[PDB]
Amino acid sequence: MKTAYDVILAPVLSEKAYAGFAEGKYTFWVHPKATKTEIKNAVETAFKVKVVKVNTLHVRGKKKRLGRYLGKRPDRKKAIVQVAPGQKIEALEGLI
Repeated sequence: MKTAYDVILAPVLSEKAYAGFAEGKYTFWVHPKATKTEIKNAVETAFKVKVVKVNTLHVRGKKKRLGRYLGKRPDRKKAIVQVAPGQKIEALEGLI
């Protein structure tokens, strides 16, 4: 199932995200490969919503290092999915 699997795994709840969801945009944690359009299908299968715009960017651990060698900027990607008007993914809306 190439849905929320490899592509968009779990949602990210944060000020820049919660106050962002405000418009319907949803940032997600996803593998460094889920083609932009692929992310559209990942949430469309689980969130069963309508993706009207998906913007993803590479995300690295906060200090991308944590003390001495103990992680180092890994390879993580974030995905912001927006849905048309009238829609609203409840996966992050009730995740507060």
